[PDB]
Amino acid sequence: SSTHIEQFMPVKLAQALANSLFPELDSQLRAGRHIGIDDLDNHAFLMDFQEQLEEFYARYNVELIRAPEGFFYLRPRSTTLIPRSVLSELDMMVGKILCYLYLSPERLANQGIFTSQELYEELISLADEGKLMKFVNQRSSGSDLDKQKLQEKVRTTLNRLRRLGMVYFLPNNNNKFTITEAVFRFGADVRSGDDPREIQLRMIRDGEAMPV
Amino acid sequence: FMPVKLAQALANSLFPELDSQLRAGRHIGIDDLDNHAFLMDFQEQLEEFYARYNVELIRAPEGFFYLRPRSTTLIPRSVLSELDMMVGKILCYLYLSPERLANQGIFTSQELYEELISLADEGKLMKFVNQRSSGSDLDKQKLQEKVRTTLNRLRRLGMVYFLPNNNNKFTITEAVFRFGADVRSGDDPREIQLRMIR
Amino acid sequence: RIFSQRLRQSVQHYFDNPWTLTVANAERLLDMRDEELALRNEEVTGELP
Amino acid sequence: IERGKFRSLTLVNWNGFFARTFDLDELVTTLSGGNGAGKSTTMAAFVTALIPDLTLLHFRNTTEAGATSGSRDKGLHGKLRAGVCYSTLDVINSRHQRVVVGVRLQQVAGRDRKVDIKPFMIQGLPTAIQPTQLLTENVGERQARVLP
Amino acid sequence: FIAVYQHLRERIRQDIIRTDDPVDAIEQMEIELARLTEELTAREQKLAI
Ligand SMILES: Nc1ncnc2c1ncn2[C@@H]1O[C@H](COP(=O)(O)OP(=O)(O)OP(=O)(O)O)[C@@H](O)[C@H]1O
Ligand SMILES: [Mg+2]
Repeated sequence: SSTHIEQFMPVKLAQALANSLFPELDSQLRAGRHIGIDDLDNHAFLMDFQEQLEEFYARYNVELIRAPEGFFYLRPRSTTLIPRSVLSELDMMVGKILCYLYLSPERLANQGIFTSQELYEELISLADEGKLMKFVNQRSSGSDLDKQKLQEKVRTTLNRLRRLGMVYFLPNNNNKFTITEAVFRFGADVRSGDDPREIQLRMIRDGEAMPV
Repeated sequence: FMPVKLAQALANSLFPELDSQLRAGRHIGIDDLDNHAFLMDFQEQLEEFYARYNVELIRAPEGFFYLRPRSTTLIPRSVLSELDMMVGKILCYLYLSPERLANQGIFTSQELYEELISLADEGKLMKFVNQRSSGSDLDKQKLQEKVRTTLNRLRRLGMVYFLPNNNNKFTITEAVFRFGADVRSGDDPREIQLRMIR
Repeated sequence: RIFSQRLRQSVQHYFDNPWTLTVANAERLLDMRDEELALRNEEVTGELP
Repeated sequence: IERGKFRSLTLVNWNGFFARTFDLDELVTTLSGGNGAGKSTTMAAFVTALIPDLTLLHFRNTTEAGATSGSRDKGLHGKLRAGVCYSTLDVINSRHQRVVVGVRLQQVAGRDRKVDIKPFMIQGLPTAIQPTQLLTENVGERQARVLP
Repeated sequence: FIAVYQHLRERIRQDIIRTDDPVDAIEQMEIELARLTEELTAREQKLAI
């Protein structure tokens, strides 16, 4: 009959949009936040109405995507109604290191709690320290002032990742934090044992990643 | 459940776009025929929809629509520069009576440049560029640059419409009144606008 | 012993093919800068009832 | 136990009231007068004084009651005059303590019809002091002035 | 067919399941399922008391 919700919208979609959780979630999602398993409320909500949300957001020319690890996020198309941006290479270095830290069974005994110093120590253990220092300053040659500047840039970028939902600080101590599964997106270039060039091409074609 | 007319409104094809614009802070004037008509038709429900975000949907007395965030806003907030307000107030002044005969609604960047320069105090100008600056060519150039920049910002707001060509000539919309002064019985708009500018 | 090689070599050689992820970065809501609050002072007077 | 009571309500520099004090009753207080006399305004001043939360305050007409309107104007600004304004309550505590609660109201200059609120409280005031006199200064020949 | 396999290979979740062979991955997944079921049984027993 006329004047009936079904004329304009599916009942389940209207039911979802009327929920008290939606505005928060919407706001966040648009801002680029990733949603993992720990924030139950949100995650559960997402799960319950997945297809309706996907269909909804489609209107905007944006894909609501679900990674295999169980985390949701937004990927805009070329014709997107919502702006799209890219992360910095330092963010990538910290991202891939946070990923290796999550996997490491050697540190699993910490129960997920890591310290900025441990992250920094792992990073310098693997990457080329003196060549990476070039991004901090063109004249960097291992001076302590420059080493402290690097540490502060790391602290800063880490704080940005926290806002993206990739890491959670402790309630009372800011020198310590916990990881989430959303970090696995930094491994998108190697999860399949194939030619790196072809993988990279595939990713840029899918809109996952841009070059610099 | 959900009110039937609200579901109808947000089902409309025009909603996503307008939503996007609104959230950005854009002002909808009488110029945007379809968007303005849509808001006129579904205001009673859109106000409720956006109240869920702790954001207010206001229709100005002149006729244009816009969003005002509360302290508790669910939408990330951003704020304008001093220079921004300066310029805005300027444009509000230029929405004058002799304007009709002077320019037929179409201005140029130079009009605003020179008006800005002429009407403002030096000190605040300096404050806008850098306090150490002193009446130098380069300073003026940078000021010009900033002017252009801010103007573009404003165009994003919908305050000013650029004529479709590469040159910098534009027309002022009614929504610029948001910058304007308080009006009291019998007060002359020119005088009160200048009084705030001073 | 599957990912150790897989991921370490990626970090070690990243700069030969630097790549960056994409994220939704919706615009912030522009608002008026709050000017210093200016109240109305008039020293009103009147006859007391 | 003796329950507390509201003794009186005072208005200063409201729309139509310069300085007026209503003495409340123990059970019922009635306001009468033709349309536009100022009864609803007195109600609004009381409530304002009670709950200064500006987010909440919304004085619709009695007609259009119950319609959630989101009106552009909450209707408080117009009930105030230029300059400083007050609204205060005198209360007798169950402890037989005299306490004076209130608010300082003031219009905001600018295109938006906004209002400023500053709560305050007074304890231990002597019983002989009236709020009307406490809030005003006698300047000139019986031509008092309000003080910030 | 190749395409199918390629498609699937990316979709693996974490390190303990990194058998690059999808079909091989299946069983691991199912193992997880059983594990999870036991944990759920114990937790609901705790909830009752
Ligand atoms: N916000 C306002 N702006 C301007 N004038 C106002 C405002 N609110 C009330 N007034 C005017 O103040 C006067 C007092 O109005 P008010 O509603 O208090 O009177 P009243 O005696 O309660 O009337 P009624 O019984 O008809 O409601 C009226 O002239 C009304 O028009
Ligand atoms: Mg009335």
